[PDB]
Formats: sequence, C-alpha cells, structure tokens
Amino acid sequence: MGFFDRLKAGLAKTRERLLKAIPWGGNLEEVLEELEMALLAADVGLSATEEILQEVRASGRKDLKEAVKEKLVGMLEPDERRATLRKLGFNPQKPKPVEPKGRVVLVVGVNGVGKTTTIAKLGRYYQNLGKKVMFCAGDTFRAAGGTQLSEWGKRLSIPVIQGPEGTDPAALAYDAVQAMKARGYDLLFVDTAGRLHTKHNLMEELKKVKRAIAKADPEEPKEVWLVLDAVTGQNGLEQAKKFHEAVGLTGVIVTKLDGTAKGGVLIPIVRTLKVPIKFVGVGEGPDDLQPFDPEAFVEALLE
Ligand SMILES: Nc1nc2c(ncn2[C@@H]2O[C@H](COP(=O)(O)OP(=O)(O)NP(=O)(O)O)[C@@H](O)[C@H]2O)c(=O)[nH]1
Repeated sequence: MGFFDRLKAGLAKTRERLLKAIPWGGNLEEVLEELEMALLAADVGLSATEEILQEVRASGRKDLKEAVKEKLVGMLEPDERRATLRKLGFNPQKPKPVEPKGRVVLVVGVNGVGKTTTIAKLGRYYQNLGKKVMFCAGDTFRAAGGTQLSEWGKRLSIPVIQGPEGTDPAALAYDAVQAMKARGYDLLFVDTAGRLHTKHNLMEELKKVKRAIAKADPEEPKEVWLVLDAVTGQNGLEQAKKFHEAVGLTGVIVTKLDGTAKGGVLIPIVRTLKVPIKFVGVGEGPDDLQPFDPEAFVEALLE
C-alpha cells in the first residue's frame, strides 16, 4: 500500500529513461558521465547539474550514490532551519502537514496549469486537517475543463465567493477576505486569471488583487503559491520568474509529475525562485496532490 509508492510511480517516466540504469559500481568517470546526462535529460538544468558534479567529484567522498542523493536533497530545501533538523536525523514516515502562515493563500499561474483543480484538492486536504475552508473565484471567466471552481465548492461543501463574468476581481477578493473574517473561516484560497495576452495586463491585475486583500486584512496574504505543470518543464520556470517579481511567491505547487520525464525540474525551480515546493501532483486522484518531501522525492528519483 504505502504513500511513498504513489510518489515513486509518479516519477516513473522520469526515472526509467536513464537514472535507474546508472552503474553505481563502475569507475567514477563512467558513473558521472551517465549521471550528468540523466540529470540534464530530466530537466535539472546545466547550472544545477554542474554544481552537483563538482560537489560530488572533489567533496562527495561518502559514497558516490549517497553524496549525490544528499546534494540533491540539499538543493530542494531553501529554509536552512528545515535542512538542519534533517541533517541531524529528523525524518518520520509521513512528513509534517503544510501549514499556511496566515489565513489567505493567493493562487497564481498561467491559464491551464491546473489552478482550479489544485484549489479543489487543497480544500479537501485542509478540510481533513480540520479547517474551515472558503474559495474565491478570482478568474471569473470562461476558464475551466467544463468544471468551474464554483462546482467544486458545492461538491466539497466549501463556500465559493463569485460574481458575474468580468466582475472586478480585486473587489471580489476584498469581499472574500471580509466574508472570511466575518463568518470566521480558517483559510481562504483566492484563485486568479491566467491569460498573459488579454486587454488587461495580467501582473498589474494580480498586484491589484493582492492590494485589495491586504486592504481588507493588513498582513494578508501570508502565502502566494504559484501552480506549475511539470509537463511544461523548461519554460514554466521562466514565466514563473515574472510572477515572482509581481507578487512575491512564498511557494510552488508542481502538478502532473506523472505525465513527463522531466520531473527533475523541481531542482532549478527551487534554486531559481528560492521558495519551497509545497505540494506535488503525482496523479489525478484526490490524494494524488502530496505535500512535498525532498528526501522521499530524491529517493524516488534514484530508486
Ligand atoms: N492528473 C493530473 N491532472 C491535473 C493535475 N493538475 C491539473 N490537472 C488537470 O489539468 C487541467 C487544468 O486544470 P484547471 O484547474 O482547469 O486550470 P486553470 O489553470 O485553472 N485553467 P482554466 O483557466 O482553464 O480554468 C484540469 O482538467 C486538471 O485535471 C495533476 O496533478 N494531475
């Protein structure tokens, strides 16, 4: 049964191309050559791959396989504090559940990455951790796979703040924070537009929605999570940069790991944006959106 199982399976396409075939017993030069190709071919990026090799050549004298494993895990953790408790030995089965710093999670990403679907899964997740959850449909448009955020709300018995198409989304977000406060909800997930080439500059609208939320609640939002589709790989991180510059990301959710051989992309993401990966999507099941665990992630990558 297990949980670690779904993760290993989600990384199957990624692992099976070259990683699992690396002969950790042959002489360095051969295992490193194979290593670098497998990293690059999995979208780790030349920058991180190069660093990995260097840290492994002249420093990685603990067991090549281990030196590698540990460097990769080190690269998946931005928060020194957590890497410390780890170096020490903290590592139970199920990782600590993700806790938002505040009550408002602003969700961003390009159209079609899966923000609506992810929000639905995050509602379920949090509702089982015993939290009052509310949704805000900030992308008030013809956006969805025929399933609006509104529908998912009814299904999960989560209230959805919504308005007619074209409604001012800042005003929508503002209302949602007020309704959250007034009715005492634990967490509000605010969804947003994702089209980069419409008549309203996207980054400006996101900045405007964040302003409105704080205006209604000064310290909010304490989380701004960007959703990225692993299938997009290489460029989904590029665009991610722009989002980071406009509204300050505190986190990233990567969906569809299972549909690409580019699952190594989690490395350049964390290194480039300097925020942690919060959840990873390993399938389309309700429990397929897992809380990220560097250690377990890397183990799955290499076994
Ligand atoms: N298997 C799987 N499918 C996913 C995952 N994340 C997103 N999807 C799918 O990708 C599609 C895009 O999701 P959606 O929530 O509609 O994206 P958006 O980013 O909100 N796009 P839109 O603006 O069209 O509403 C959905 O049909 C959803 O099933 C994941 O981790 N795993």
